[PDB]
Amino acid sequence: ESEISQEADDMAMEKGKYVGELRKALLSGAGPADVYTFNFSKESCYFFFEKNLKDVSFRLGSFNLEKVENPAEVIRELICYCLDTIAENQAKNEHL
Amino acid sequence: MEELEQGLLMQPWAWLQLAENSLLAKVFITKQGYALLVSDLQQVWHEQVDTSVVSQRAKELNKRLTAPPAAFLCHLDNLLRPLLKDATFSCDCVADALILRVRSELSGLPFYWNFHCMLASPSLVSQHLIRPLMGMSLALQCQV
Repeated sequence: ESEISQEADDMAMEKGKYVGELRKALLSGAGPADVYTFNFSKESCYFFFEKNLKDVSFRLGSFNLEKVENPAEVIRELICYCLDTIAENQAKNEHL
Repeated sequence: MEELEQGLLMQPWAWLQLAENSLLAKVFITKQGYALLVSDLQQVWHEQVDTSVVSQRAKELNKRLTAPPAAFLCHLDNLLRPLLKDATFSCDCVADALILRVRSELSGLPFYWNFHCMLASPSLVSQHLIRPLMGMSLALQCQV
C-alpha cells in the first residue's frame, strides 16, 4: 500500500486517475493509441508507468518493484494454472 | 522579436474565462511562451513569458511538474484560444495582476501548473499596450 500511496502523492493526482494509470499500464488497459512507457524494467526491477501524453513529457511512473526469489515458484504455478483454466473453461463450455 | 510584442498586438480582444478576475484578458499562441495583453493605463497587469522563464516556472513554481519547456511550448502550440474551453484555465486572485495559468493539460492528465502572475516584461508591454491609446483615438474617433 505504501508504494501506491507514494506514487499517487508524487504524481500530482492522488488515485483520482492514478488508479487508471495503474490499471492501464499494468493490466494493459492503455491501448497503443498514445505511446507511453507503460512497462516493467528488469534493469532495476521496477515498473515504469510514465504517461508521456502526446509525446509531451509527464514523468509519472518509474517506481520500484520486487524480484522473485525463485522463478520456479511462479513459472510452475503459471504452467499449471493455465492448463487448469483451459480445462475448466472447456468444461463450462460443454455445460453451456 | 514580434511573436510576443507584435503578434501579441495583432491579437483581438477576447476575455479568457478566468475564475476570479473580470479584468481585460487575451492570450497569444506562440512558440516562445504565452503572452497576455491588458491595457488599462498605469498599473500593468500583464503575463508574458519566453521559453526560459516558462521553463523556470515549470521546474520550480509547482510541487510536481516534470513537464519540460517543450511540453509547455507544445501546450501553447496545441492551444487555439485566447479563451478557456473549460489546458485548464483558472484564476487565483492574489493581486491585480491577471493570474493567467495554462495548465499542464493536453486533453488528458491535469498535471499541476499554477501561476502567480508576475509583472511581465515591460519591453513587450509598454511598446504595444500604449499603441491601444493613439491607435484607438486616431482610428475610432474618426471612423465612427
